Amino acid sequence: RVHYTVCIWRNGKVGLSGMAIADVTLLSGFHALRADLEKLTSLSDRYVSHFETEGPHVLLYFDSVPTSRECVGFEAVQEVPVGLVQPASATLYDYYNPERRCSVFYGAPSKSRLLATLCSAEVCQCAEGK
Amino acid sequence: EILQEEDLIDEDDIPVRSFFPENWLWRVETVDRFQILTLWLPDSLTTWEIHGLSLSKTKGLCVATPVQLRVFREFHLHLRLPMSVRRFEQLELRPVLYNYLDKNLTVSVHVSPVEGLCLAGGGGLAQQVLVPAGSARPVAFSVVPTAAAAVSLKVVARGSFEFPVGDAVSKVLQIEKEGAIHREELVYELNPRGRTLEIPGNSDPNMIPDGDFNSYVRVTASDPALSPGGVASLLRLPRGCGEQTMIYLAPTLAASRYLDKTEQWSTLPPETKDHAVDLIQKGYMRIQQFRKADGSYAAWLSRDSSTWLTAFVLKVLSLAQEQVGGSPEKLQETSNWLLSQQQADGSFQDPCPVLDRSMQGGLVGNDETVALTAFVTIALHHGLAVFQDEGAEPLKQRVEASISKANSFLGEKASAGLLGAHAAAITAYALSLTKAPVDLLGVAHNNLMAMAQETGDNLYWQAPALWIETTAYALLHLLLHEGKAEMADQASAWLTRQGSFQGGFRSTQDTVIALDALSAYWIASHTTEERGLNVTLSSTGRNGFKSHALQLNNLEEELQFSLGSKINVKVGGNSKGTLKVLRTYNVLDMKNTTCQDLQIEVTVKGHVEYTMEA
Amino acid sequence: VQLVESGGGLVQGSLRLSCAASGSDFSANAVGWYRQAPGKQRVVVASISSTGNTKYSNSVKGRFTISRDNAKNTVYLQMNSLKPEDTAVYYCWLFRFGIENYWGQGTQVTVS
Amino acid sequence: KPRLLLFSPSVVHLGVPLSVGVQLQDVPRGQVVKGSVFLRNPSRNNVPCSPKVDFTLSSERDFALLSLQVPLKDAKSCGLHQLLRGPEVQLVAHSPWLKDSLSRTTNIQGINLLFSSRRGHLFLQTDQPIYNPGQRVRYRVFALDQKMRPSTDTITVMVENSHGLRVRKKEVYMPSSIFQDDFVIPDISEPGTWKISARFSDGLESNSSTQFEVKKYVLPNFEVKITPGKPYILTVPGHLDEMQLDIQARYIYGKPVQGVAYVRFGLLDEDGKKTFFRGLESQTKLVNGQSHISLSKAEFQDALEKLNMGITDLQGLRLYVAAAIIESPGGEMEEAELTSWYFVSSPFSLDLSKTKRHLVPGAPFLLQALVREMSGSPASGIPVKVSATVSSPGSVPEVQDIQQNTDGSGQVSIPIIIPQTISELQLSVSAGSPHPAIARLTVAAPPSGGPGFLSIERPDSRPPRVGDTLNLNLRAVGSGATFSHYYYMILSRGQIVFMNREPKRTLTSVSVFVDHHLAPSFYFVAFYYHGDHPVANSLRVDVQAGACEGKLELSVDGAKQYRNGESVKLHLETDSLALVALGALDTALYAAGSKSHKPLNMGKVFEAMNSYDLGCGPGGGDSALQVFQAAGLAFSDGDQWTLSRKRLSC
Ligand SMILES: *[C@@H]1O[C@H](CO)[C@@H](O)[C@H](O)[C@H]1NC(C)=O
Ligand SMILES: *[C@@H]1O[C@H](CO)[C@@H](O)[C@H](O)[C@H]1NC(C)=O
Ligand SMILES: *[C@@H]1O[C@H](CO)[C@@H](O)[C@H](O)[C@H]1NC(C)=O
Ligand SMILES: *[C@@H]1O[C@H](CO)[C@@H](O)[C@H](O)[C@H]1NC(C)=O
Repeated sequence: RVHYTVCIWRNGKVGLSGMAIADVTLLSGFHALRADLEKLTSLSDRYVSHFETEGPHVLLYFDSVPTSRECVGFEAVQEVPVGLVQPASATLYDYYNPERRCSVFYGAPSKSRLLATLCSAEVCQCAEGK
Repeated sequence: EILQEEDLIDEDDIPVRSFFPENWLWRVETVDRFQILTLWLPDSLTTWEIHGLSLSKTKGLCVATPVQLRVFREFHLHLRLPMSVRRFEQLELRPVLYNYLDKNLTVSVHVSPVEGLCLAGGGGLAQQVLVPAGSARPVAFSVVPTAAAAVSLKVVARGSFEFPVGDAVSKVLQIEKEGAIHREELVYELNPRGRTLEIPGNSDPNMIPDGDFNSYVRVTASDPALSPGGVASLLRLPRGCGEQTMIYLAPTLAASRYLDKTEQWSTLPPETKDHAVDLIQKGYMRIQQFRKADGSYAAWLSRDSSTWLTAFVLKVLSLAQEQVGGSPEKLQETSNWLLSQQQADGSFQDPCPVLDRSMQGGLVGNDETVALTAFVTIALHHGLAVFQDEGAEPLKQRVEASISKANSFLGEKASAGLLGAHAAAITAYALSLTKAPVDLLGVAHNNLMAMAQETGDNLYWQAPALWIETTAYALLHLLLHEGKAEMADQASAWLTRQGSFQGGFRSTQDTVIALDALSAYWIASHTTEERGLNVTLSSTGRNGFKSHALQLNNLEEELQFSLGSKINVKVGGNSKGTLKVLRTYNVLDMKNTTCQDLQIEVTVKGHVEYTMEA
Repeated sequence: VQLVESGGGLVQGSLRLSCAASGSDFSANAVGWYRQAPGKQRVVVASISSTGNTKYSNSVKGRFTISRDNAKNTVYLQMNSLKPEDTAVYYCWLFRFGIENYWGQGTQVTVS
Repeated sequence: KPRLLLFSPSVVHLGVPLSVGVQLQDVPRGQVVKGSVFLRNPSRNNVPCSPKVDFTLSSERDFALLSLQVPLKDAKSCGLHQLLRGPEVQLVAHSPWLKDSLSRTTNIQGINLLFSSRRGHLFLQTDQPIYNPGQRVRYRVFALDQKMRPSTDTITVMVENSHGLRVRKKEVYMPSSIFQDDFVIPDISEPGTWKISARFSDGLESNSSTQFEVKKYVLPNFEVKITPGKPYILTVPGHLDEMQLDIQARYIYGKPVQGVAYVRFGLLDEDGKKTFFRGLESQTKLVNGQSHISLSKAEFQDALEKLNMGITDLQGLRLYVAAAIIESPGGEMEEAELTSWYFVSSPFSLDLSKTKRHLVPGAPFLLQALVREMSGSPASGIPVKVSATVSSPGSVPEVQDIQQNTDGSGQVSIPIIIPQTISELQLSVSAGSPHPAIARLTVAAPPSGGPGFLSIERPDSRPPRVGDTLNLNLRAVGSGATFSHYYYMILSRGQIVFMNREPKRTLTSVSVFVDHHLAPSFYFVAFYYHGDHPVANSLRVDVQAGACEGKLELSVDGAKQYRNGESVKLHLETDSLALVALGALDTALYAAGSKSHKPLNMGKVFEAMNSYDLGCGPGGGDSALQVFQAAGLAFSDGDQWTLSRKRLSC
């Protein structure tokens, strides 16, 4: 049992003129609990008008994305232990122009958002090991 | 919530799907009314659309109905790589497992530890996944491409022994060179002064030294009559005396040749063309039997010869010689006879004037000697072509000597000034046609310009027979004198207007000359050159010296050229176009990795189980 | 493809318990055996990969060996030190192309 | 007063034989006429442009169809390429009989013809419909002569850049009739549409092209298609049909996608500017790859009121529908667009492109109309009403109303009766019940006082299949029976492929066998002479699909759902020795962003063969010359000829 918190905001004033379709991807081996996800759409001030989750994938449709940091969270469940540690991904699209994506990498609570890579000016090497 | 301690099918056992052609069965083969050819289906799960064309010598083309071949695997692994990946940047792979079987599968997905890629665990760490029947389960894999050119990463998904199903996919991700892509468009111009130009070699600092350097050249070429009814009506069968026959034959020959050069024979029925030819043949014989012993061509055999009509007939017959199988030696004799009549100073006598002066055009008047001298030279020059290349050598040289003497004499008369418009017009045409000396030609040209007239747009020199004929002679002179420049176009326009009136070209001297001028003008305007613009580029690069060419005789052309330093250009040809060389190279470009307009932030809080940890 | 197996019978023990495959490119495809004890579901007992890398179920790992030979297109599951809970009906498992699974009639073995 | 009559298609293609027809008229029955026909350009002193061919037609067999060869070398020698004022060549008939017996001004009689170097058929095939920069392009071109048999002439293939800039040119002489070549798109090429053009070397305007698109794409995994309930939406006042559409997403291999479909609506004007709706977005899960999405009338008009567009303003606007299906838990998305869905005031759309103009008094004017459903296949069982109003000069305009239903192929043949001496005709045809799709036209009667007319009547009025024999009824109208025969000829692909005569009788029926030479259509020009003037009336006859005679039948071992790497057995069945040119294409490419243009098939092949047809219109003509012109013929009977065509197209 884990708690998620996905948040959305925009600079605005150009480029979007629309809503968003969150595409947060859960950590490997998870699946968002249906009950906690449904109650988001039942509130009078529901943040997300429509949702759909299957397995590690959650599709949240945000009717309005403001310049403030308004956001919602849900809960997930564990069905199989995560074999290896890595940062998952979350994507936010534009309803009227899904090309305007926004990819962000989020890690586990005690992990980092990026793989350990010691990079110099011209070349880089990674220290993924024990 | 349990693991598997190596109770999964062997990694090497499962076949690997690596051949993914978007188009495979490309071949042309012969069939003897029946053939079966075995095929090896590529390792891609789609619906192939097999189609064919039959090209047989007897039957012909016969397209065939496509055969919708469908290849599909119950449990497979779909790895969709991104179009572009930048090195040393976090990359997210999501190979989804599609389980279309009627069973639940627990499978282990791991990326083989290909060198040049840094996996999350640094190697082949398994990620157990439960795929329920008829469902897809993504298995995210975060990798950072540290390689230089490309890496072949294979994702292996080996299932459990409860139902031993597995599949592996091998793909190569193309890691583009560090730095963005830049375009340097260097526009230019081309012309026949300002011929050679050199494009400076690139010296930008942002260019990455080790990388690609592609240059492309893009050259663009950038390219920018009288009624057939009246002229056709001029075709009349000659009849009458030796003079009246030429009244009806000279217009007939001019009208036939005008349409021949103007290519207006299509408008009229084909019967008319041969009718015109037959009339010319009849007229040629009709006047040929009026010839005296020495090629005099007098109105009557008893009456004395007239040099005017002999020159007129020689001009007419010489032009008609092309389409009529005439006898050149008779014309040679006539030219010899004309040379006899020349006076001491280069003029011509015409001892016996023609019976009717109405056909003389603008000749009757105060000045006649200069008109005849120029008129005969025009006729004499036209007789040069009929002279046979073999034999009769002395006769020609005598002609060039006399015509030069006439050309010289015309020079003093024209230079003396106070010559009439008709005399000046013929003199200018005579000198220009016969290649008179430049100084005499130059003065004659500008003298005629002085007598020129301009009353409005497309007006120059209804109208009297003299004005119409004089304008025609001037137009012929202008067209042959340094081509046409804003005056032949304007001058000839008046001639067409004057000829479009009902029963235009009242006389015959104007009719033959006017139709000669307009035909010359028409052929001059409706003509185009090659307009070639071939340019050669040469440069001394690292590889050495290289050259290229781009012929643009017709369109636009683009060409790959391997020149990495300052280049040279060699433009040629009258045509003017546009050349623009574009160079592309990788620059040192940096930007936000973060989102600029739409931003999403997600965080996770809680306890997450693990199997292998540092 | 038809799978034929035999050699199962009551024993005090070791059984050759060989299985033969009806051709169809027996080599270059994984093969193995499945244990189906009464009541519980069918489970893996031992298998041999195409390359020869053998795998055994951890429950009875290292006791009885598995041998595959291509000379006569057959497999063996030579038993040894039989345990009284080993009574089950075994099946001959073939695995070709990586997605196709086949199983034979299945011979039952008894222990004393 | 005999006549020698010269017939020939109005355009002569250099390098292919030219069909010429010579036929006598009113011969004393005791004299045989001999002569020769050849091409000559008067611009170069009547230098012949083709070898002379003699006909020697006699009175017992006057009609004589003879072919002229026009080699390229002869054209060059006679100077046809040096002309300045357009292409124009003269075809003449030389026969001493003309001058000596008929006492003509000259023993020559000819017709002015246009000429063009266009010849043969070139078909270009590319490896894939769409490419992405850096990939190798494999293209092959098939060379075919006029008769559709493989040719072995030299061709030049030039590839053009997205901007129209040539980037390749290969003059290749090819004996196999197939030329396979490839090149590599530059790695920096911007997205755009390229073009591969091929032409015969000797010919200059005999080109043929195939376009392929260059675009940066990644091969899609599944296909999404939006199918509206009806391709049309009624916008008549009061009634506005509900707008419901279905969305289907299916994996390329066949299984149904399981995701979520996000749909947005909007309006398009003629140019393409979009006016998106707000608050009308509909998102729904795909159940078995299906999602029935509809707009209630109440909310649609509310959006219109919000945009203040108004119902009346929906003249020719298109209702945009864009989906952004996202398969879950896959994560990828594909999008479909539905630009082609209009607001219309009627479901049907009459087409009157087959009803011939130039009615002939005294015979039943045949009305042909194609009732094609708005943006869809032709429909059947749609009553169509026509009200013809014959305008008699000497009385009140009579009005005739006749009703008929569509036969079943979408075509209706309604014969109306027209009396003699009619000034003109006005008829309005409207198919629909309710909401008629009205269409009207007026056909003026021929000038009075001329020779009687010829009425070509087809009893069947259906497109015959190859191998059939359609019967045509010829009948003189309002003229004496002085003539004793009906002369007719058949034109196909701009060539007189049949010439004959039929004796006059009470019911004159001519049986025309429709073979492969007559496809996809042919004309039928028949004429009779009322003593001195000619009378003629053409008739354009279509032909059915007529599958290729080659009979190539690609086939596989049924449908066994082949796995990857399995050995399929492709069966090739052909009726003779042939060069089968195969290509297997991934249907995912069609899904990938593109115009979804059709590949090579019989639609393009038959269009290619019929591209040479010279006639225009459904036939018929005010005078004999006009009908000969319309059918694509050049005519000259000495005292009455046909003017040269102004252009290669009508
Ligand atoms: C797979 O799991 C689902 C989860 O509810 C279950 O309903 C189904 O029965 C399972 N498959 C089989 C073959 O039992
Ligand atoms: C083009 O090449 C030709 C030779 O083929 C030559 O005239 C010159 O080098 C270039 N310019 C022109 C106008 O032809
Ligand atoms: C990214 O853009 C933001 C503007 O929202 C700016 O503050 C920030 O400096 C940028 N990141 C850079 C320049 O690395
Ligand atoms: C041949 O080229 C001309 C001009 O280059 C063009 O107008 C014509 O359409 C081309 N032919 C075909 C069949 O496209």
